[PDB]
Amino acid sequence: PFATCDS
Amino acid sequence: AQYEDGKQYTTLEKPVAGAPQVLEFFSFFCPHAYQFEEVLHISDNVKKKLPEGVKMTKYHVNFMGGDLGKDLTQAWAVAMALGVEDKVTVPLFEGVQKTQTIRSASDIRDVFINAGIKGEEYDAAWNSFVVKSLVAQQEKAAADVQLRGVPAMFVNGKYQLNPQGMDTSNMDVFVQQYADTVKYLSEK
Repeated sequence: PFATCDS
Repeated sequence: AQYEDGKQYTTLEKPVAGAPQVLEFFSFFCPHAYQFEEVLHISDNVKKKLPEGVKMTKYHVNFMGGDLGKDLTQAWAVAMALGVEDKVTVPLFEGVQKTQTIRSASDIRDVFINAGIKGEEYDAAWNSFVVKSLVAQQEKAAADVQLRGVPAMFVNGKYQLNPQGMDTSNMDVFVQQYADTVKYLSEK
Protein backbone atom coordinates (compact mmCIF):
# COMPACT_ATOMS: atom_id res chain seq x y z
CA PRO A 1 0.00 0.00 0.00
CA PHE A 2 3.07 2.27 0.16
CA ALA A 3 4.83 1.09 -2.99
CA THR A 4 5.77 3.53 -5.78
CA CYS A 5 6.97 3.65 -9.35
CA ASP A 6 10.28 5.49 -9.05
CA SER A 7 12.13 7.31 -11.81
CA ALA B 1 3.21 12.98 19.68
CA GLN B 2 1.16 10.85 17.25
CA TYR B 3 2.66 12.78 14.31
CA GLU B 4 6.43 12.73 14.07
CA ASP B 5 8.71 14.04 11.36
CA GLY B 6 10.36 11.11 9.60
CA LYS B 7 7.45 8.78 10.40
CA GLN B 8 4.01 9.63 9.00
CA TYR B 9 5.62 12.31 6.83
CA THR B 10 8.95 13.85 5.87
CA THR B 11 10.02 17.48 5.59
CA LEU B 12 11.31 18.78 2.28
CA GLU B 13 14.86 20.11 2.41
CA LYS B 14 13.92 22.99 0.11
CA PRO B 15 10.21 23.89 0.46
CA VAL B 16 8.20 25.06 -2.55
CA ALA B 17 6.63 28.51 -2.62
CA GLY B 18 3.34 28.95 -4.48
CA ALA B 19 2.53 25.23 -4.44
CA PRO B 20 -1.03 23.97 -3.92
CA GLN B 21 -1.87 23.25 -0.28
CA VAL B 22 -2.47 19.57 -1.00
CA LEU B 23 -0.80 18.24 -4.14
CA GLU B 24 -0.84 14.67 -5.39
CA PHE B 25 1.33 13.24 -8.17
CA PHE B 26 0.42 10.12 -10.16
CA SER B 27 0.79 8.22 -13.42
CA PHE B 28 -1.84 6.32 -15.37
CA PHE B 29 1.00 3.85 -16.05
CA CYS B 30 1.74 3.15 -12.38
CA PRO B 31 -0.05 0.13 -10.81
CA HIS B 32 0.43 1.61 -7.36
CA ALA B 33 -1.31 4.80 -8.52
CA TYR B 34 -4.22 2.67 -9.77
CA GLN B 35 -4.33 1.10 -6.30
CA PHE B 36 -4.04 4.50 -4.66
CA GLU B 37 -6.98 5.80 -6.69
CA GLU B 38 -9.43 2.95 -7.31
CA VAL B 39 -8.60 0.38 -4.64
CA LEU B 40 -7.66 2.35 -1.55
CA HIS B 41 -9.43 5.51 -2.78
CA ILE B 42 -6.86 7.60 -0.91
CA SER B 43 -7.57 10.84 -2.74
CA ASP B 44 -11.29 10.69 -1.94
CA ASN B 45 -10.72 10.00 1.76
CA VAL B 46 -8.11 12.73 2.05
CA LYS B 47 -10.62 15.07 0.41
CA LYS B 48 -13.36 14.08 2.92
CA LYS B 49 -11.23 15.25 5.84
CA LEU B 50 -9.79 18.46 4.41
CA PRO B 51 -10.38 21.70 6.37
CA GLU B 52 -12.58 24.41 4.89
CA GLY B 53 -11.07 26.20 1.91
CA VAL B 54 -8.49 23.51 1.19
CA LYS B 55 -8.64 21.89 -2.27
CA MET B 56 -7.16 18.53 -3.29
CA THR B 57 -4.85 19.11 -6.28
CA LYS B 58 -3.83 16.19 -8.55
CA TYR B 59 -1.02 16.33 -11.15
CA HIS B 60 0.04 13.71 -13.68
CA VAL B 61 3.72 13.02 -14.45
CA ASN B 62 5.79 12.30 -17.56
CA PHE B 63 8.53 9.88 -16.57
CA MET B 64 6.51 6.70 -17.23
CA GLY B 65 5.20 5.59 -20.60
CA GLY B 66 7.52 7.43 -22.95
CA ASP B 67 5.80 9.80 -25.37
CA LEU B 68 2.42 8.48 -24.26
CA GLY B 69 3.17 9.52 -20.69
CA LYS B 70 3.69 13.09 -21.88
CA ASP B 71 0.49 12.80 -23.92
CA LEU B 72 -1.32 11.64 -20.79
CA THR B 73 -0.02 14.62 -18.85
CA GLN B 74 -1.49 16.88 -21.51
CA ALA B 75 -4.70 14.86 -21.44
CA TRP B 76 -4.92 15.23 -17.65
CA ALA B 77 -4.53 18.96 -18.16
CA VAL B 78 -7.58 18.73 -20.44
CA ALA B 79 -9.47 16.73 -17.82
CA MET B 80 -8.60 19.39 -15.24
CA ALA B 81 -9.66 22.32 -17.44
CA LEU B 82 -13.00 20.75 -18.45
CA GLY B 83 -13.58 19.44 -14.93
CA VAL B 84 -14.10 15.87 -16.13
CA GLU B 85 -11.57 14.08 -13.89
CA ASP B 86 -14.26 11.83 -12.38
CA LYS B 87 -15.39 10.77 -15.85
CA VAL B 88 -12.00 9.81 -17.28
CA THR B 89 -9.83 8.67 -14.38
CA VAL B 90 -11.11 5.09 -14.27
CA PRO B 91 -11.30 4.46 -18.02
CA LEU B 92 -7.79 5.91 -18.44
CA PHE B 93 -6.45 3.65 -15.70
CA GLU B 94 -8.22 0.64 -17.21
CA GLY B 95 -7.23 1.59 -20.74
CA VAL B 96 -3.56 1.66 -19.81
CA GLN B 97 -3.25 -1.17 -17.26
CA LYS B 98 -6.31 -3.44 -17.59
CA THR B 99 -7.28 -3.67 -21.27
CA GLN B 100 -4.08 -2.01 -22.52
CA THR B 101 -6.07 -0.46 -25.37
CA ILE B 102 -4.44 2.95 -24.97
CA ARG B 103 -1.45 2.78 -27.32
CA SER B 104 -1.58 6.25 -28.85
CA ALA B 105 -2.74 9.84 -28.38
CA SER B 106 -5.79 9.00 -30.49
CA ASP B 107 -6.73 6.20 -28.07
CA ILE B 108 -6.64 8.70 -25.21
CA ARG B 109 -8.95 10.93 -27.20
CA ASP B 110 -11.32 8.00 -27.76
CA VAL B 111 -11.70 7.61 -23.99
CA PHE B 112 -12.79 11.24 -23.58
CA ILE B 113 -15.23 11.00 -26.49
CA ASN B 114 -16.85 7.92 -24.96
CA ALA B 115 -17.10 9.73 -21.63
CA GLY B 116 -19.18 12.49 -23.20
CA ILE B 117 -16.55 15.04 -24.18
CA LYS B 118 -17.07 15.81 -27.88
CA GLY B 119 -14.17 15.51 -30.32
CA GLU B 120 -14.25 19.21 -31.25
CA GLU B 121 -14.35 20.11 -27.56
CA TYR B 122 -11.46 17.79 -26.67
CA ASP B 123 -9.23 19.02 -29.50
CA ALA B 124 -9.97 22.65 -28.64
CA ALA B 125 -9.02 22.08 -25.01
CA TRP B 126 -5.96 20.11 -26.12
CA ASN B 127 -4.74 23.10 -28.13
CA SER B 128 -5.90 25.76 -25.65
CA PHE B 129 -3.69 28.19 -23.72
CA VAL B 130 -4.97 26.84 -20.38
CA VAL B 131 -4.00 23.23 -21.07
CA LYS B 132 -0.65 24.47 -22.37
CA SER B 133 -0.04 26.24 -19.05
CA LEU B 134 -1.44 23.38 -16.93
CA VAL B 135 1.05 21.06 -18.61
CA ALA B 136 3.91 23.36 -17.59
CA GLN B 137 2.34 23.72 -14.13
CA GLN B 138 2.37 19.95 -13.56
CA GLU B 139 5.94 19.61 -14.82
CA LYS B 140 7.27 22.48 -12.71
CA ALA B 141 5.55 21.26 -9.56
CA ALA B 142 7.19 17.85 -10.00
CA ALA B 143 10.64 19.36 -10.54
CA ASP B 144 10.13 21.76 -7.63
CA VAL B 145 9.55 18.93 -5.15
CA GLN B 146 12.32 16.86 -6.73
CA LEU B 147 9.82 14.09 -7.34
CA ARG B 148 11.40 10.63 -7.14
CA GLY B 149 8.31 8.49 -7.69
CA VAL B 150 4.53 8.10 -7.77
CA PRO B 151 2.07 8.07 -6.17
CA ALA B 152 3.07 10.90 -3.82
CA MET B 153 1.39 13.69 -1.88
CA PHE B 154 2.62 17.03 -0.59
CA VAL B 155 1.22 19.50 1.89
CA ASN B 156 1.87 23.26 1.59
CA GLY B 157 5.03 22.55 -0.40
CA LYS B 158 6.81 21.55 2.82
CA TYR B 159 5.65 18.06 3.69
CA GLN B 160 5.91 14.73 1.89
CA LEU B 161 3.52 11.96 2.92
CA ASN B 162 5.24 8.78 4.09
CA PRO B 163 2.80 5.85 4.10
CA GLN B 164 5.73 3.49 4.65
CA GLY B 165 5.86 4.94 8.17
CA MET B 166 2.12 4.54 8.80
CA ASP B 167 0.20 1.66 10.35
CA THR B 168 -0.76 -0.90 7.71
CA SER B 169 -2.21 -3.63 9.96
CA ASN B 170 -5.55 -2.91 8.30
CA MET B 171 -6.35 -0.92 5.17
CA ASP B 172 -9.21 1.07 6.67
CA VAL B 173 -6.95 2.16 9.52
CA PHE B 174 -4.20 2.88 7.03
CA VAL B 175 -6.33 5.04 4.76
CA GLN B 176 -7.66 7.01 7.76
CA GLN B 177 -4.17 7.56 9.15
CA TYR B 178 -3.22 8.90 5.72
CA ALA B 179 -6.19 11.29 5.57
CA ASP B 180 -5.64 12.42 9.15
CA THR B 181 -1.97 13.07 8.44
CA VAL B 182 -2.84 15.21 5.41
CA LYS B 183 -5.40 17.08 7.50
CA TYR B 184 -2.94 17.61 10.35
CA LEU B 185 -0.19 18.83 8.02
CA SER B 186 -2.59 21.27 6.36
CA GLU B 187 -3.15 23.03 9.70
CA LYS B 188 0.58 23.08 10.52
